[PDB]
Amino acid sequence: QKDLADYPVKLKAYEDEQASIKAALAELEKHKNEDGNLTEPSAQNLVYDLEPNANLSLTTDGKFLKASAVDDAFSKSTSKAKYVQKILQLDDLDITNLEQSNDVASSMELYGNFGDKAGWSTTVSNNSQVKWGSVLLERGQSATATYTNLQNSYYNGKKISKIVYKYTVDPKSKFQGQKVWLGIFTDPTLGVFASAYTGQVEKNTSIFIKNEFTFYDEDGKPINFDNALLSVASLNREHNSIEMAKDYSGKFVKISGSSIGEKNGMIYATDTLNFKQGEGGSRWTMYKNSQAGSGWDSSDAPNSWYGAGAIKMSGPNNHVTVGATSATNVMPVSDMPVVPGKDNTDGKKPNIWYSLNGKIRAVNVPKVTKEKPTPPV
Ligand code: NA
Repeated sequence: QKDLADYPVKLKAYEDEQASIKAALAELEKHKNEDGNLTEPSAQNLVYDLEPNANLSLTTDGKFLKASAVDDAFSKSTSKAKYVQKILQLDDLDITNLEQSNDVASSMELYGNFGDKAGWSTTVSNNSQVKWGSVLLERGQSATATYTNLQNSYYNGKKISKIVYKYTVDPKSKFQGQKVWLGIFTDPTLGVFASAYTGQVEKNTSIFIKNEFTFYDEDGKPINFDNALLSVASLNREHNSIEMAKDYSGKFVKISGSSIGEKNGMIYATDTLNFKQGEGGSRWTMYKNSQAGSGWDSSDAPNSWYGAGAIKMSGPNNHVTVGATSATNVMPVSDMPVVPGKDNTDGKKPNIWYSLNGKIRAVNVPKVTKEKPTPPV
C-alpha cells in the first residue's frame, strides 16, 4: 500500500483544482450575460474532444458498403469535379452510386484520405488524416458504433475506455428516396456524415439521425453522468435551411449572445440566420472571409459559440436527434427573416455533418481533471 505515500499529493492536486474551479465559477457569475459565456456558469467534468487514434467497430441492420464502392461513388456524379482535384467533398456525394447490389460488403471497411489518397483532403478536416466506415440505411434502420482504446477522454478524472453510439435514421425524415448513407468516423469526436442526397436539391425535405450513447469506465460499467456538458455546435441556419437538435435527454443551456437557443423543444438559431453577416440578422459569416469574426463555424474559431449551445445531461444512457430541415418545415414563410435576392423556399441537399462531444464552445469553462482519491484501506 504505497498509496498512503502518494495519496497526499493526489488529494492536494484534487483539492487544489477543486478549489480553483469553485473560484472560477464565482468569477464567471458576473460575466454570464456577456458574449460567449454560458448563461448558467458551470464546469465541464467531461473531457472528450480529442481521439484521433480510437478504434471503431460497427454492426448494422442495414448494409455495409465496400470501400471500393464508396470510392467509385466519389469519383462519379456531383463529387467527380472535386474528386479530380484530390478532394473528398462529402456534402456533394451522390448516394445514387451506393445503391447497387454489388456495393454491399459483409463487414465494415474504412475509407478516407489515407491509402493511395494519403495526400488528399476532405471536407471534414482538410488535409488531416480521416477515416470512416460506411453503411446504407433506410428509415428506422441503424448502425451501432463501438469506440475503443481512447486515450484523452475522462469523466471526473476517471478514464473513459469505451463509447457505444447507436445511429438511427429517424423515420420522420422527409428526404425523397428510401436510403441514407452514413459515414462514421473512427475518431468519435468527429461524429458522422449522413446523406440522402441523390444529385438534386429538395424542397420541404429533411434528414434526422437519432443518437443514443453510453460512455464506459475502465471496468466496462456505464458511466452515470452528473451534469456533464454535451456540446451542440455548428447548428447552421441559412435562408432556406435549419440545422437543429431535438428529442434529447438533459437540459439545454444557452450561451449568451449565441444565435442558438431553445424553442418548442428544438435547439437551433431561433431568431436569426447565421450564415452571412448582415443577412437575416446574422452577426457573422460562417465561412472565413475579409470581414472580422467570419469563419465562426469551425471547431477552433474563437467565436464558434455563435452557432453552438450545450446540454447538461445525467444518467448512464443519453440521446439527442440531430438533423437538417427545410425552413418551410419549421415555420410559415411570413415569419422568416428576409434576405433580398434569396428565396426561402429553395430546396437543399438532404445531407449533414455533425458531432456530439465535450468541446463546449463557451469561453473560460473550467475543466475537471483530477479525480477524488479514495483513502486507502
Ligand atoms: Na454544422
